[PDB]
Amino acid sequence: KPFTCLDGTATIPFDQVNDDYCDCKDGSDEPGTAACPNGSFHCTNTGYKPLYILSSRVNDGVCDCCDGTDEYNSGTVCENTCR
Amino acid sequence: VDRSNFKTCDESSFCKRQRSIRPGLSPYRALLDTLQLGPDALTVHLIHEVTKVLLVLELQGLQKDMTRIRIDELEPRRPRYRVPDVLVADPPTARLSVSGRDDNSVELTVAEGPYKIILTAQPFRLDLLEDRSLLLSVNARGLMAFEHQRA
Amino acid sequence: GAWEETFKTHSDSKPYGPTSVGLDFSLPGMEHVYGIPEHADSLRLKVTEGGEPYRLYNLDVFQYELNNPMALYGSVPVLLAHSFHRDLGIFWLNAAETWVDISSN
Amino acid sequence: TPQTDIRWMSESGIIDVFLMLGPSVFDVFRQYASLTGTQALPPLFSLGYHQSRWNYRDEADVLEVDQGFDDHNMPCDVIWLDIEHADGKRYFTWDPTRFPQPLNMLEHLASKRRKLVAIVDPHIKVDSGYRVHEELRNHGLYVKTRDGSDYEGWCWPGSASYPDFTNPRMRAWWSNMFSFDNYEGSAPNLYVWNDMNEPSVFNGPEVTMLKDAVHYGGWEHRDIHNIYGLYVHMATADGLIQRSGGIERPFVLSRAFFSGSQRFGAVWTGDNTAEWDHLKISIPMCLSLALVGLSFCGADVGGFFKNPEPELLVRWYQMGAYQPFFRAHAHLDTGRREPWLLASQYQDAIRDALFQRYSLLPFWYTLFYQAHKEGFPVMRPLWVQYPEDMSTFSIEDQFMLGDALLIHPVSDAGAHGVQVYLPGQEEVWYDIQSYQKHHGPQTLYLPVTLSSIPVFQRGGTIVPRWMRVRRSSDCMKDDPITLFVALSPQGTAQGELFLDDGHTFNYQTRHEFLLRRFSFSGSTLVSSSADPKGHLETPIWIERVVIMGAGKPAAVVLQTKGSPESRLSFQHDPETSVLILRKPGVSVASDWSIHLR
Ligand SMILES: NNNc1ccc(NCCOC(=O)NCCN[C@H]2C[C@](O)(CO)[C@@H](O)[C@H](O)[C@H]2O)c([N+](=O)[O-])c1
Ligand SMILES: [Ca+2]
Ligand SMILES: [Ca+2]
Repeated sequence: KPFTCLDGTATIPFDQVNDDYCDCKDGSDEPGTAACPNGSFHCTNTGYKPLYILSSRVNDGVCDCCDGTDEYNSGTVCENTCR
Repeated sequence: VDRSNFKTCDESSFCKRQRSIRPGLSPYRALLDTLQLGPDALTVHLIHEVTKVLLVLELQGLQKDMTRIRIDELEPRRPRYRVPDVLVADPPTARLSVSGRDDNSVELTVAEGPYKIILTAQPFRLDLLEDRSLLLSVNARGLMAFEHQRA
Repeated sequence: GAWEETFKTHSDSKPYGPTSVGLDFSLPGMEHVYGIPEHADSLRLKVTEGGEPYRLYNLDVFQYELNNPMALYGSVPVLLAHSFHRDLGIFWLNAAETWVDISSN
Repeated sequence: TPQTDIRWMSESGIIDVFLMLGPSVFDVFRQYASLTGTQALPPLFSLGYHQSRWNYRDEADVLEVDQGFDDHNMPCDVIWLDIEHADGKRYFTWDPTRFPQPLNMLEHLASKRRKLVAIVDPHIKVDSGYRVHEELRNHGLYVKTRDGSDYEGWCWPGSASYPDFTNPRMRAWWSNMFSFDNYEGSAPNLYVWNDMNEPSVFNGPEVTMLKDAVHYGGWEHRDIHNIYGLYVHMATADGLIQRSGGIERPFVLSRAFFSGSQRFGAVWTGDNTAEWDHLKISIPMCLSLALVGLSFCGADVGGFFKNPEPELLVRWYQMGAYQPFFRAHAHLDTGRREPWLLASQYQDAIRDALFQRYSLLPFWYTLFYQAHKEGFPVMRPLWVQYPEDMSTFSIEDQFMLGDALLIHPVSDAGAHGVQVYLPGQEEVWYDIQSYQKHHGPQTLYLPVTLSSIPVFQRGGTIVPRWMRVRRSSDCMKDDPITLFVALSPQGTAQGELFLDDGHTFNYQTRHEFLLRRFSFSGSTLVSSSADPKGHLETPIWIERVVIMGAGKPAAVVLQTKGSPESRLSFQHDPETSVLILRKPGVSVASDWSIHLR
């Protein structure tokens, strides 16, 4: 099955979701990467308040989420500070 | 800005003295009898015809098609300043050759050409050429001025 | 002012007297010259015949103004000459207060 | 027949002049660089955006400024600390109330991957409780008067003495003072600003030192004046190198300078004013410095004195975003003008200017590597690229970056358009915002709005960009590259890209760098090595190719050494003749070719 851009504009193959290249005008094909300029990254932050951050702050070396999940391949190790 | 805080040329005594020398016949002349060609430079004495002050011209052709002109007093009472630490190296030189001569002139060739330097003895003057094309002249308006160190 | 010299309230004992040096250069075929910062002035340097020479003397000028040859904070005594046919440069290696006159023929 | 005569008149020293015979202006650049050296390669962060004023008031203010950039989605690499951060203008100190924990402040900035710059001026407060003063007095390292006493003048801390930076023992003392043990509270992300190093002396003649003050070797101050500031710059830069064990590249901004200052960092045009004509004159001033080897130049964005109207501040950000040293700065008595303090329409224009600058960092970095290696200026007058076009010989409301980008910033209030001179016979230029192609030579009337920065890419060039703008350059320096190929009329283009770790001398001591040549001809884009000595471990890859002036191919084929041939998808706009190649996915360290069939 393919993936439909959330705004409804376009449809892309399944393997272009989170493939580190921006294929969707609303950025909805890259929820887990820094590839889209207008995307967002969801931080569950169990034990605190969930948070959305800019896609440009995924793997930027800076700890943006208390659970540390925005930094998963950057060389910065973020400790969990949600308490 | 408060301009009166800063000297104009007329308020700078050495600038006033120098700038009052207007284009004309230079009193400096090169003593071709003192000419010496060396490993790195041509040196020749210069003299002020009125004051008889003796200067030394050190003329060098450099690698990468540059010329260096240095002029200092022949027998100074105290050493004059030479700017240190700005040049990253002692610039590599090219050999100078006398390739022409008359009573009032020496033509020098930088390495094997095409750059040539014509030293005129009286009045002192330098002309820089690529082959036969004049690139630039030195002291052509006769404005060279060198205040020697007095007592 | 050739030896002991005063400007406003400040005195220069000038123990070594007049020691200034100067030399002129002619650039046949060149109508445009550039360089010798720092001046709040146009890129193409102006003729100085009717006014002040360009001054090279690192100075702190409070609220400096535009289009004039007063010396500002830095001094690079290097002048570039450009024409359709050639480019030349003059590098005047001197660390003392320096004035530069520019004239056309 | 025409001729120009030049006359130099100097107070002392010998006559010492170099004639640099060209014949091209690039020959002159090479000739002069062989004499006085080349532009020091800036650490990458220093080519980002710098946020400064006189003064951020305390550690909390600095951290609020840092957080303001992130809360308003604006990039910034450095926040600056002017003279009020020290203890009563005793340099190398910290105000004990407002900056009690400088290491913790620097650690918080490091956690945002940002840097700090602290000001250190060369005048030393005459104060027996001030250790710097006591050491310099005891070791006889101050400029002296003829009677042998230490010279004393007036500057920011009141009565002050002046270290003899012409003395190599003083420069070594100064350099060692930047060690992390000596400069307590400093850290590797703290860099330095040397100001007032003409030297400025408030009660001296012409606001500087007496001509008959006496320096090392007995030389008078009149003999050495114009290299005093250069020596300050040099000794500080050496201090930043030495404190790291010789590994880290320095960053030092200096106000005073001389021939050779390009070896030690950046300069700026001093205390300008928040006025439209001061915005305009930043171009000829930095161009005059560029021509004589000082490529790392800029002017205070917004003007130091007075308060700029919002439209002027926007235009100054757009101007500064395309000049080498990019710093906003302001006088003590001005209103706060951090860019998010403006109404939203001005904020958005400023944010767009910042994004354009950060996206162009690979381009800026490569131009500065070329300056460092060759001596070629980064920012250039049009006549340097068009030496036979006599109508360019005086242009100073436009400039080029390298040979690829032509910039005409808006510099008039309420402007509806600009007149852009596009030079070059049989040359084409691409409006990088609309992709509209224009033939040279012509004067183009370009309508503008508040958001406009008139920028054109030259046909035949390839400009590399980081299209993923992050909060600072450290965050971006492992990100993939987008290549912008501007086709010549002959269907060709070329460009380079320099990459390294972004901050050390390893490119030089270990040849740990990459220099790539990108070239387009026929219907094939090729990446090859422009210097085989350079190798680098890097995750940077090519994520996108944007080709302007291209027709729609039938298929796109990528070949990489070590991989099978693969197909790329693409998008083409027939109206703009712009071809976008999707995700090549190839390492920037690899040879590769893309063929358009
Ligand atoms: N003990 N001192 N007494 C004293 C007290 C006040 C005053 N009047 C105000 C001076 O007027 C200015 O503001 N000049 C611009 C200085 N700009 C410098 C420095 C700096 O402002 C701060 O480091 C940087 O931010 C700038 O970038 C850099 O270029 C004077 N005076 O003699 O004028 C003397
Ligand atoms: Ca995708
Ligand atoms: Ca992050």
